[PDB]
Amino acid sequence: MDSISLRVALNDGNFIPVLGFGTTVPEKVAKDEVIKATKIAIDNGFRHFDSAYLYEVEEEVGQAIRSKIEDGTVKREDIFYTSKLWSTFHRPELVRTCLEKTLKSTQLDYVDLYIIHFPMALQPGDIFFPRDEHGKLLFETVDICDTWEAMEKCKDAGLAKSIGVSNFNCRQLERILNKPGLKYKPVCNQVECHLYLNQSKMLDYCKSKDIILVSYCTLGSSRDKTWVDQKSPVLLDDPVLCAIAKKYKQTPALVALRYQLQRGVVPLIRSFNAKRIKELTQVFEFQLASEDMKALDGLNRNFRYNNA
Repeated sequence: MDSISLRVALNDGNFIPVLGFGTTVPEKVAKDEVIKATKIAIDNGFRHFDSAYLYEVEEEVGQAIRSKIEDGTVKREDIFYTSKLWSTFHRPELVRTCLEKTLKSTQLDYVDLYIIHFPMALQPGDIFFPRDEHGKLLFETVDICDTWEAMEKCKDAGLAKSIGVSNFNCRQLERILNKPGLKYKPVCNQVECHLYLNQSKMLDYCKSKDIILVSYCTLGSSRDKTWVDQKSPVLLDDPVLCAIAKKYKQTPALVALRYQLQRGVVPLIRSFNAKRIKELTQVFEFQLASEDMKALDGLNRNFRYNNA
């Protein structure tokens, strides 16, 4: 349902910005002074940011937000922040610790969204992926509905403005939303989507239950990418995609954006280079014809470039 303007309805009668930014592993050159890169993000309009416990940037991303509410650029109501509850911290009697641990470290007043980062729950502790000495990980059975009971509580507790899920599919999704006595329903489902795994099936489902598919790896990432094995498919160098983004001029990042935006999906861009965060404010100076949309709503393999 069409997007492309600055803000959008989200369940709770709360409004998300439509195009977002992400934070994680970096560029060798210049390295992990991420504060600077989030500064060439809010100095551009970029108001919705996405982080996690796991790829902690928080302490130093929190701070650049907490510097523009000092320049006199931002005023809080204007800043939307996603963070995530971690797999270890999934055990119900403790959820809120991850949240506080998330909020002290950001120096932000509270968070705007908190989401279920995984059904995959591992035991409580100090190492974020405790493999069982070896093999795979020590995992323990806590419950998905239960962590959601333990999520709503916190909104109702004023600590995080809205709640949502991530990496859930239609089976884990339906469950969240089917449990006894649910109160605050899901907003987003930050699954990975883009032209080569653009879930037409999650879209004609998320939307049925007002769940807003926010997406990572929208522009394919490609640089370095710590999961590359297949000696083949660099999508933002693809045939069709490097055609249409000449038929409407400038190289295929902006079409990678444009399409998803145009489907009515809330994308996440990562960057650090000023340059590629700036070609992306252009994502609204373009347009997309339906023939083309279908010549784009065609590229899909179904290869998940990120894997569990």
